[PDB]
Amino acid sequence: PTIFEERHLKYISQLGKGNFGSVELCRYDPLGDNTGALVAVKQLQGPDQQRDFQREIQILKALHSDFIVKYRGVSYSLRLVMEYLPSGCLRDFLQRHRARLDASRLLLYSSQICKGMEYLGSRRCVHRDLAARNILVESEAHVKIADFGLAKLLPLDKDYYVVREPGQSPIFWYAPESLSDNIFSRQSDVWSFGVVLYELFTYCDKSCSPSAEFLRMMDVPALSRLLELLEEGQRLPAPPACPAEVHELMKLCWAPSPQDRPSFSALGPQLDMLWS
Ligand SMILES: *C(=N)N[C@H]1CCc2ccc(-c3ncnc4[nH]cc(-c5ccccc5)c34)cc21
Repeated sequence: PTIFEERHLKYISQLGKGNFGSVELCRYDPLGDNTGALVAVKQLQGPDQQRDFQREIQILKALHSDFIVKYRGVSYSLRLVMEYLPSGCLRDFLQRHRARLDASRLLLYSSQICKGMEYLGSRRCVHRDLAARNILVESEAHVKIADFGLAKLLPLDKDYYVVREPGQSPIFWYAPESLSDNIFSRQSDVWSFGVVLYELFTYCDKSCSPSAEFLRMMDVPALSRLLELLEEGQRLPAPPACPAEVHELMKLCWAPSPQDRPSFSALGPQLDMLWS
């Protein structure tokens, strides 16, 4: 079942557009009667790009967690086939359901994302793009981490990596060491996780989003302006009505030095205690 024939993948619509890729909603319909299952299909639109896409497929196929989007297979590598979660990403879900979801529910999502991240860390996988737009909703009480387009495996003898060119992602989720020196690690994923906790507790309201709020708080360019703000110790403010303990955890995720941030394994029990 891990080999999907191209002729049987029926295009429905666009789910997203990446760096040099796209994700489409397709129906895998071998019977041709519209009764087949819906799937999310990623494809490249370059020899390095092809190598990186094959790397992504190999990473996702080797991840088995209730908190990581499921790999289904490949089509010939021409396309990466994943499960489709019709509730879509957490960012939009929170905006739609804000008046229904309480602090307990946000802590449950936080705990699930943390468990997914502890698991990725155990596989020596740096995600590099953790954000509420990349977290999917399986059900009202179950979320999963998605978007492995920038994920990288750490070699056995090195706990970080350096990128030659600065990143192309919206800058507001990057750890200071990534902004300054293009260094990524499981500890920079912890920094981004703190921003995801911020997103959850603001219900992804656009008016106090990481972009809107950092830009408001901010000749010198935006990247350098953000790095200056962060280096001064300025941070995103506690979301409206945020539990104090939750804001304290965000601040720990945003410790200036990566070695001072808590690990996902240390955050996990703290989030579970707050949820209980
Ligand atoms: C929120 N609006 N999230 C969007 C932004 C981009 C994008 C792409 C794909 C999905 C998506 N939705 C449902 N089911 C999915 N299964 C896998 C993916 C996926 C694949 C690659 C990167 C991210 C997400 C799914 C949602 C959104």
